[PDB]
Amino acid sequence: DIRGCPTLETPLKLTFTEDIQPRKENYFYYDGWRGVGQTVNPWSPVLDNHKYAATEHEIHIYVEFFQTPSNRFADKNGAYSYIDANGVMYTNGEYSWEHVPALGKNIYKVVISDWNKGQTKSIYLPGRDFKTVEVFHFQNNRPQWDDRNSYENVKSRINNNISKSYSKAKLNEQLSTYVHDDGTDSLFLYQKLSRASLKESQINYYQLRGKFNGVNLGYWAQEYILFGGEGAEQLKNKIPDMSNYSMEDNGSFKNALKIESLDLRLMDNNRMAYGSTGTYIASFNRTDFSMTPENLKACGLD
Amino acid sequence: DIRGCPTLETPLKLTFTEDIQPRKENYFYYDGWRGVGQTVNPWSPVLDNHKYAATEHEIHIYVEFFQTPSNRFADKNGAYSYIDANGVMYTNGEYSWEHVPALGKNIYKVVISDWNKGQTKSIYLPGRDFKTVEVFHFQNNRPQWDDRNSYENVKSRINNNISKSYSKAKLNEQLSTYVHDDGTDSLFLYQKLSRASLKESQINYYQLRGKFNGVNLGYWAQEYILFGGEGAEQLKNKIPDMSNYSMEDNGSFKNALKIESLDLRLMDNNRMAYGSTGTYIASFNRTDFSMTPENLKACGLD
Repeated sequence: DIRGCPTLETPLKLTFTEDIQPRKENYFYYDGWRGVGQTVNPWSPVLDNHKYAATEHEIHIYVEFFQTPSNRFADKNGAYSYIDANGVMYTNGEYSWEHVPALGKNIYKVVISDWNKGQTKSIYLPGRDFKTVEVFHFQNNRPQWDDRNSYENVKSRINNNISKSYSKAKLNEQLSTYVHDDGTDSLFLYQKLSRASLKESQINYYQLRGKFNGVNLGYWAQEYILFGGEGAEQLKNKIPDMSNYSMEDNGSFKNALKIESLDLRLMDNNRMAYGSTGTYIASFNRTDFSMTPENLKACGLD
Repeated sequence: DIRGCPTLETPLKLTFTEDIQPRKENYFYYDGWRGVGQTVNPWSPVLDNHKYAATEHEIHIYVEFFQTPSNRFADKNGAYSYIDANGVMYTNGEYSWEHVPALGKNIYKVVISDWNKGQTKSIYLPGRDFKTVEVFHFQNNRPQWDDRNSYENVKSRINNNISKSYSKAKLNEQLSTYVHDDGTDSLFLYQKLSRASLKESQINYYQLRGKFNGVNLGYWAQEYILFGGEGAEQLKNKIPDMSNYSMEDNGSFKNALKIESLDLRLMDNNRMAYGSTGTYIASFNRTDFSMTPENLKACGLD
């Protein structure tokens, strides 16, 4: 018996942070979140920006457990939840979970909305002993937006339609002004956390990065989320020159009990193709509980 | 093995809330926290108020454990703490604990300051398995204020000097204007939580209520914290007519694991002695985690 270690009962947080600083090009400022603007402080959009740019962003989280969620009590602000006899989940504070039995037994859904400039969105998972967590990141003013609640249609686009890779030749193309739409999905990011087993000591993650709303000024600005995953923030103000750019991230967090939170940060990066194509980073990192070497060792987390 | 119940590892919160609404008397408004004012919205003090009234309030908490605090990790915002080899406690966020070995082994101190109108102060205890928690509530512009860090002198006043009871005849006395000071202590409230045993399932509490700064306008307004303890809020706008008024509160919270937070609220009550003496309530209540009857029973907390 060793007391005081983090356990599967200890809550795990998910954070989502908007951190896109607008990029000057000569002239106007590009910003994947709100389009293109003529001035920066304060923000002032180009003439026809409203036709193209997003004004709303949403995070939909689907959690699947191996069994009924095990926690037996709820707190004031939502760090702890429980389910009743019928499988309805009770959570207090800003967020509540919808039981979605149609998708499967032990699956729950939350929608975080009003995600604006500079904001960090935070939510506790109703259990650390999950099987799967899927996150959909949706942006406004795109044709799939009205249909964002269809889990199946979104998954279909993820599996069958969204590019897993972009060539350098593609990133260097100029879409002609005369094309009216650029084809970018409302879905701009998909995250999947998975654990192979109930008492499993690691968390696997996957991401499928997409694009932010394109804006057609007198040409076409297209906005690719070109890099992501752990430590991707260290690549800010760098675009390595290679022939293909992967839109997928893959990795594993060992010693997951040591993790306080899994953090997504969306940030700006250099522009390519003379300002015609923007690049962005979707970094996904862990912040750990602070622990001494001797407590790490004692809790088997070194 | 039953999973999902609240344990001694689950953090326990302490809350402190200022909720004194000023009372009109004909005319000016009395407010135990900031004195006497000529107008209310916004606040505007009487001529000589600064001579008498508090402008600062502080909460000093001393926690004693049965053994070294058992938690082995620290989080971002301070819900969890740990100690190192030398007994220094590590906590992140707004508050940190000072190790005070001079007072005893396993004793820690925190000072919460800047406690202003309407504010709730919240802090997690570094352990639920404590032996003792003592709270000192200090107010400004009183002669014991400079000495508020002397644990021993404060305890001496608590044991030897602060009245445990006030008579009705006393509450109905008018101190003459010609007396310059009313004698009220900087210490206006003392709380003691105690547990008789490491794995003990209840929390005992005690309070010694005092007075808020008196103000001498053309007479003497004196400010007694006349009621307190659990459910004392239900006595708002009531002063029961009896011959003595106890300044002590005593009670017990059974099933302490069910408690999310122990809540102190300071509130105004009717004035006595034709407005010369104010009364206030220091209610001390539990807010529980929400739990179904069937989870209460399963966790042995019904």
